[PDB]
Amino acid sequence: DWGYDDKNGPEQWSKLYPIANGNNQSPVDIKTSETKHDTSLKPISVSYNPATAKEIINVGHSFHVNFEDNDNRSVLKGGPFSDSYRLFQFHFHWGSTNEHGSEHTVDGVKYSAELHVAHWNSAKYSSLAEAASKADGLAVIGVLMKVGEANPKLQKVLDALQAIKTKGKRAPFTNFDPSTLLPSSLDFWTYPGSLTHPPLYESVTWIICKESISVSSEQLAQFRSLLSNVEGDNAVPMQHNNRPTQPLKGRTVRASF
Ligand SMILES: NS(=O)(=O)Oc1ccc(NC(=O)Nc2ccc(Cl)c(C(F)(F)F)c2)cc1
Ligand SMILES: [Zn+2]
Repeated sequence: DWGYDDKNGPEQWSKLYPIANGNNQSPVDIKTSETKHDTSLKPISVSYNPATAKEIINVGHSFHVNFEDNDNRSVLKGGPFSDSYRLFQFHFHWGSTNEHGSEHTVDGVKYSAELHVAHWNSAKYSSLAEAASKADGLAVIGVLMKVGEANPKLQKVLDALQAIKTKGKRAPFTNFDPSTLLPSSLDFWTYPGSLTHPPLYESVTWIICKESISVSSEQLAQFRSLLSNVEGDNAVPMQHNNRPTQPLKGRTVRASF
């Protein structure tokens, strides 16, 4: 039963999930001197319908904000893609202190947290479950979160956490467009990689934003005050859930800028 503690964490994942040591693993350190600018990359186009927001849930190691994905009301297009990708979820990763919480890094610099906006290829596949193990199945936008000014756009999300404090609690979460969380520039890096936790499928085209967004030290504390235990058990704060960076193994990170 995988997690982020010393016994079940990222260094132990390879035992039940050998793909952990694979050739398209994520996250990575983006070295800007080694990126290749690609003129064939189109701008990123997001069009999300706030009516597709459904539910927020505490999953023990993190929390997820899920979207209705029965149709193309909320889609990602452009960049490296020929196909439309359908929004299904956003979530975050964070660390035990402000110094290190992001998953991706840029020129060795660790940020305080990271936003993942996840999508599946509904042009080619019939469901998320089908798309999840396909090399071209998933598209994730990653946004680096730099500790600084409180981010007001995060506040509906953070305000919802009090209703999902312990593992398995879920609550309705509606009328929210997650494009409001994205930076104003959508200049990006792209590379072929993986889910950053088990089952670690190498099915993700990553879109990493060049511009960070802000988060306050107190907003980060709200993440870390979520509880990994079930109600009635001893409180176990969700202190961190970020994977270390993984070897590029010859992959090319492309820049849109
Ligand atoms: N961290 S990451 O890099 O963005 O990766 C993830 C992307 C989405 C999730 N969402 C879940 O609720 N869990 C979840 C669990 C297993 C699988 Cl197979 C998937 C799927 F997306 F592949 F289908 C999603 C979990 C991890
Ligand atoms: Zn993630």
